[PDB]
Amino acid sequence: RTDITVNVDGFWMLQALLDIRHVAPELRCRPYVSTVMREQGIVVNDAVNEQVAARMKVLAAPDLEVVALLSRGKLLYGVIDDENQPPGSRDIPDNEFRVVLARRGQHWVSAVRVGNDITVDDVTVSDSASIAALVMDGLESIHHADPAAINAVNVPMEEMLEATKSWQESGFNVFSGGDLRRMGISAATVAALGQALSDPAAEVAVYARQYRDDAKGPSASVLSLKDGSGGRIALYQQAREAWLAICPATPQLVQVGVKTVLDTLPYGEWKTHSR
Amino acid sequence: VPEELTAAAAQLGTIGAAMAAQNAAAAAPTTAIAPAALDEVSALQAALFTAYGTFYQQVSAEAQAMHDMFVNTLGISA
Amino acid sequence: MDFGALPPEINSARMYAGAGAGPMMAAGAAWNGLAAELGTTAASYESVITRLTTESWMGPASMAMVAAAQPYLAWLTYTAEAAAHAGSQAMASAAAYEAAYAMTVPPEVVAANRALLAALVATNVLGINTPAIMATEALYAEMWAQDALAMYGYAAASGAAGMLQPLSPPSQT
Repeated sequence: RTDITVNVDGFWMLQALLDIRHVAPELRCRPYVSTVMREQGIVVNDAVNEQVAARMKVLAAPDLEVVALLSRGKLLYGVIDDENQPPGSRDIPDNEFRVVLARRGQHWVSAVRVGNDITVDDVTVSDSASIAALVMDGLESIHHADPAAINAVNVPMEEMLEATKSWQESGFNVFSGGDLRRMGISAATVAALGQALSDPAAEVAVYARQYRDDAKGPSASVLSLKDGSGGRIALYQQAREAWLAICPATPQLVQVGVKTVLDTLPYGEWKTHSR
Repeated sequence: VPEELTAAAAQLGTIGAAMAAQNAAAAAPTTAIAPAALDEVSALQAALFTAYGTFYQQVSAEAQAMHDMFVNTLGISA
Repeated sequence: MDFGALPPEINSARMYAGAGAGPMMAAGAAWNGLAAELGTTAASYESVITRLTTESWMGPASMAMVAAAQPYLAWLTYTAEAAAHAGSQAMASAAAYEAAYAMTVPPEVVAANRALLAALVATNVLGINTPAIMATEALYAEMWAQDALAMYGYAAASGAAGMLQPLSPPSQT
């Protein structure tokens, strides 16, 4: 094995010894500003292992970043309901897993945070398929779900988001689905989308970002997967007005959705790109 | 020339009064420094400069006493 | 503790409250008002002992008076430098605060970002907004790094401004 794991304060010691200000924000560490490690071999003397040092240097400033927020239950996107939450807390919800896959040059480095622990390994990625394979064999170990027995359907973005905002006020009640079916959406789709938002078993959100001359830019498509009691559903903006793709989370379309995200990046070539 | 000595006596006593005068003027602004902000650096910085103006207020007091001797002693010669 | 371990909501709350540069520059001007009046008190001693010696008020023993005056004339010239120093260091002190306030993120600018994070999360029902949610989080970390860098740089300069010459009473030559 060629991996390490640190806790959040340990990750800071890494940034400190290497003089890195930030990592990806989904990792949710503290910033280092210019002012156990030795046991598990991560630090020799005063310096850092050369292996771990190179991966850290990727996370520190990568040309591209691909993320996967997964959750057992409803993805809370970082926010814990609490009054006793301190300002600037670096805790993440106990039911959240974060996956970051940066690439500087041709060095792909995965950073995975679960609870207060981060693990940093190298990662092997080639095309969209290998990247979709990580997200799925991670979601599948969260929860096993068959794809929804629905049919794909494209849908106007704005009208959907609005229709969805007002649908939520019902509890995503299947009675209040009228405005959705008056939009082209099959009936069974509404059933499975209803359940996937009302009481979900596991959700995923996959997006990506790119850098060129210190200028950040997120993909125009986000790929959300939700697990209902009516299967798994994939939703993602199609490549570009703007249109949403609501389809079953089958291996094929999940791969297409990930290809869409990776190709809606602001500065083009995703497998080969420099800042 | 006692007419020049005693002159230097009184002239130098009015310089020590004028010096004592500035000494108690600067007392309050050099020793009642509130912290600029509510952090630890702002507190340290004000505590020193007030400790310093306080310690200056004794050192100058002790200095003036010995100026008071020289103006007396210079004055005594006649 | 550590200033960098503190979230931006704290480093800027504690910096946007307090007395400002006001107390420190008043300290400064005072120190210069004494530096000035130590030296004018030295310049007139230097005028009487230097006319005492030159005219020779008490013959071969005029010396004895110059002698008597020296320990307190010395303290005058030495302490004037000390006070001018505290003057420039009281003000260096305050310019350090004023530079750290300048770079500290205003408290309302922090909580605005925090409320936008809460707003994008409530409306992220289809997860379409997640890139803005994590862009809002990165921007926060930037505020966190800016407040730390301001406090650390404040501490640094307040050391260089905390340097005072030791003060002492006059003792015999």
